[PDB]
Amino acid sequence: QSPPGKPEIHKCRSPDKETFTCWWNPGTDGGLPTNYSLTYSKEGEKTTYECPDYKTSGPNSCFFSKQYTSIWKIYIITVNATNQMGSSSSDPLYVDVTYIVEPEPPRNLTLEVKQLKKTYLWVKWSPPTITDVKTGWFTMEYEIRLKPEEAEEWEIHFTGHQTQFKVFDLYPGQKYLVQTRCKPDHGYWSRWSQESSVEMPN
Amino acid sequence: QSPPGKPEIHKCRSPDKETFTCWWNPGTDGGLPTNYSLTYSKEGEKTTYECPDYKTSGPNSCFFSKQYTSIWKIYIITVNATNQMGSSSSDPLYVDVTYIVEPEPPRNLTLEVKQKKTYLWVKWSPPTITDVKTGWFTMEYEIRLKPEEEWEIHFTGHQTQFKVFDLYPGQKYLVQTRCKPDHGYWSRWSQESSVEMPN
Amino acid sequence: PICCQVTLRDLFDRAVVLSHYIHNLSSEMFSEFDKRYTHGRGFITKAINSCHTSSLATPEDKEQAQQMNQKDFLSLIVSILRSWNEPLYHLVTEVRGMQEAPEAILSKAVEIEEQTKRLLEGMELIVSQVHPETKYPVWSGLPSLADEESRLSAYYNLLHCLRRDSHKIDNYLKLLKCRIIHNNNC
Repeated sequence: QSPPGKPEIHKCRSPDKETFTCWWNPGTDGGLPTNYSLTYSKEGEKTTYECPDYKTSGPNSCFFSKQYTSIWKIYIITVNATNQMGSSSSDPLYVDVTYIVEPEPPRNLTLEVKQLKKTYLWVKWSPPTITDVKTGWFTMEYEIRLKPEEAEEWEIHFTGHQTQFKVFDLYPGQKYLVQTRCKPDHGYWSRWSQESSVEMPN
Repeated sequence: QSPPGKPEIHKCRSPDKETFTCWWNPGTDGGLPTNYSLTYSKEGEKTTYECPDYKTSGPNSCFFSKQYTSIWKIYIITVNATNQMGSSSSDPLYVDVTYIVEPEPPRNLTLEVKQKKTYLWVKWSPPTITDVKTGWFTMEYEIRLKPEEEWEIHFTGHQTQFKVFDLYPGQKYLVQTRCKPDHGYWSRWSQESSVEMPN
Repeated sequence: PICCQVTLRDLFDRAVVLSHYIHNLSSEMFSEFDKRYTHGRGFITKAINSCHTSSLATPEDKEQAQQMNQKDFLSLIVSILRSWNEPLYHLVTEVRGMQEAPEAILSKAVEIEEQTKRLLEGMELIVSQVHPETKYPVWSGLPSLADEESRLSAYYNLLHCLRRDSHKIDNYLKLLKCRIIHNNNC
C-alpha cells in the first residue's frame, strides 16, 4: 500500500464568462481511500487559496462563482491527493478564464414559413439564460445547419449576431431538419440545439 | 466667354472603406480650355487640401489612397472649374466613407454540380473588406443565371451559398453574383463563371 | 449621407469592428508564433505578471465593469491603446528588418500595427465627444535577433499580452456600446 499516484487536472470551462469550473482525474489511490482538495494562486497575489465550492459542479470538480472568478487573470491550479500512507500533488495547471469560454446550446428554436413578394423559411432562436448578451458583456455568434430527413450532408449558414436567419435555397416539398449552435465573439462552439423539423409547401 | 462652371458632383464610392473615389461631370466649359481641380477638407480643421490622385481611377475623378481615407471625419468635396478670366465652385458634397460603400463583386465563385435529381450547388466568398472578413456583417447577396437575353434572378439573404434546382440537362449555364451592405450600394455583377450541365 | 454629424452610435459601431478584428489578428498571430517557435517548451512560467499594463486599475469581472464610470472607462481604454503603440511598432520592425527570413507572422503584425492607430484615432474622437473633466504606463523593451530561449521568451510575452489587452479593449468597447447607446438592451 502506497501514497496516491499523481492526480491529473485536464479540463476547465466557463459557460457564461463570469464563473468557471475545473475537473480532475484522481491518481492511483495506492489501495486506500483518498481525500482530494484543490488549491490555486492568482496572478499578482502571492497567496494560495483553497477551492470555494467542491459541491456545485459535483464529484471531482471545483466551481468558481462570480465572486471568485476574475477574467484576464492566469490561475495556477494544482490538485492534491492525501490518503493514510501519504499525499501527492499534481502538476500545476496555468488556467486563463478568458480563453476557456464554452456556452450551452441555444434554446427556443422556432421555425416559420413566411413570404414577402418569394417564399422562405426563417429560423428564430434565443441564447442561454446564463450568458449576458443584453449588457454587452457577452457578445455571441451563431450558426445553423439544415438537411432533408434522409441525407448525409448538412448545409451551414453563419448568422453573425442575429438570433434569426431567413433561408431561401430550400426545395419545396421535402421536410428539413434544423439545428443551431453558438460561440462567443472569441471562444468555442457549443453542443448543437435540440433539432426542429418542418415540411415545405409546394 | 466666362466659365459658368456648373460642375455636377457625380458620386463617391468606396470598395472597402480603406479607399474611396469621387467622380465629377464637366461644368460647361464656356468656350475656353477649362481645368478641373477637386479640393476637399475635413470639417474640424480649417485646412483645405487638393486631391492626391487625379490619375488612377477614371478621367474626371479623384482617388483617395489608404493614406487619405479615414472613417472618422466627414469630407467636404468641392470641384473647381477654371479657365482664363473666371473660376467656379460646385455644391459641396458631404460624404462619410462608410455610408458610400460599393463593394467589389463576390470573390471565388464555385459552381459545383452536386450528385435523384442533379442540382447545381452555387457557392461563393464575400469581397475583401474589414467587416465581413470575420465580422459585423450585413451582407446580402443575389445571383442570376441564364442558358445561352433573359436572366433568372435569385435573392439569397446573407447566404454565401445557394442551391438551384431543375435545370435543362446538356446545356451550358452562365452565373453571376452581387452583394450589398447596410446603407451601402449594390456591387457590380461578377465575372461570368460558366458550368456545363451533365449530358 | 443624411445628418456635419459623426454620431456617437456610429463611433462605437466602428470602434467595435476594429477592436474585434484587432483581437482576432493578435490571437492568430500568437498562435502562429506558438506553433512555429514555442508550442510547449515550458513558457508562460515566465509570463505571469509580465504584462506592462497590469499596473492599471483594470476591471476584472462583470460586476467591476458594471460599477465603473463611462468616462473614466473610456480614458482607461485610450491609456491601454497608446500603451501598445510602441511595442507593435517594434514587433513589426524587429520581425522585418532583423529577422532572418521571417514568416507570414509579419503580414498580420503590420495589419495590427496599422489598425491599432486607426482605432486609437477613432477612440480619441469619442473621448472628445463625451468631455472628461480629468486628464499611462510605458514599456515595450524588445530584443533583436530564432534561437536562444531568453530572446524569444520576451517575444512570447509581448504576443501573450497583446492577446490579453486586445481582448479587454474589445470587451470593454462592447460593454460600453451597449450601456450608453442601447441602454443595456442589445
